[PDB]
Amino acid sequence: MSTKAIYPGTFDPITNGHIDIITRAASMFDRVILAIAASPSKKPMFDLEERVALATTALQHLPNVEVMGFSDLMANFARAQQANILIRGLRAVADFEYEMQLAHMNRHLMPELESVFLMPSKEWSFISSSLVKEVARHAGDVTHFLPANVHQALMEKLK
Amino acid sequence: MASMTGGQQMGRGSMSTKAIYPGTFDPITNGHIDIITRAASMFDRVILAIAASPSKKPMFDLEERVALATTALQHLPNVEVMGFSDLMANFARAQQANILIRGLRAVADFEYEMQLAHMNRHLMPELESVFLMPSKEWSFISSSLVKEVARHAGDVTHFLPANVHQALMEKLK
Repeated sequence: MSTKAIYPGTFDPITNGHIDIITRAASMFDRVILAIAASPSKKPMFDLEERVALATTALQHLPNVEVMGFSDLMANFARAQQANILIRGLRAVADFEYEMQLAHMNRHLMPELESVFLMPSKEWSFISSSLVKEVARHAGDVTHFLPANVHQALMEKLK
Repeated sequence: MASMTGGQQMGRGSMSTKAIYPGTFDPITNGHIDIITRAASMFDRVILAIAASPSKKPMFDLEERVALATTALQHLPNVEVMGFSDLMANFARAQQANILIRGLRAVADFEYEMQLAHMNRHLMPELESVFLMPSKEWSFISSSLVKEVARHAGDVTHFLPANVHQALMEKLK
């Protein structure tokens, strides 16, 4: 019957690469929550409210997607939301190791939650939030990597 | 609204899913059974696609591979087992599949996996590759390793379903 997936992240801010991942996931699962980490250990450029607002606008056109902040154990959030799937984008070899480690822990914490991995499109295969910010901080053109609403929000933050 | 549109795959909610999980499965292990059990839990239908003519000559022929797997997975109602002798993207297309299951064991594989996924996007845009990590229990096993342990009389009963374990013992006298 139903599939409900969580796509967790800091999304600081959401990029076209994230948008690609969640568009693909929302085509394969009945519902998807974009789960935005409230309190990441490194303080974000955008607070949770901004991160959530930006992502909501960017994903508004996807009918079975909902954007939410969260501040607890992912196992507890997924359990609270009755999710049975966890989506991760998988850009780098470095990230794979870490994600396999969290997956195993998540299996221990919540056996009924299956973790699922998608590779990024070749177009978005080298972009991250961090990189786009760095480029944009020194006036590089990043219009290709962000939706308009996010782009304007980033420009404002750097002025 | 059929007389206006047949419908697109993207941006319109959830769609019927049919996945293929290709491999040589020579023979199918508990690791393989775990991957397909997981995928079968999240997708409507799953086809275990067994490669007819792998580059390295397999210990079990296609017929044996297909029979063992069919038995091992018969308790999963939405799974079927087929041989195939094509590109995995062509088989997917023939089979009207939209999902490609890949197990992701090792870091050494990841680059290769990404590259094959880019090739498959190029060959069949509508086919989505989906990656599952193996359970910690099966993380270090492979058909090849189980065969080589078994050849020299190591105990591999933990790693295989019973039908396969028996077939394997027969192959090794």
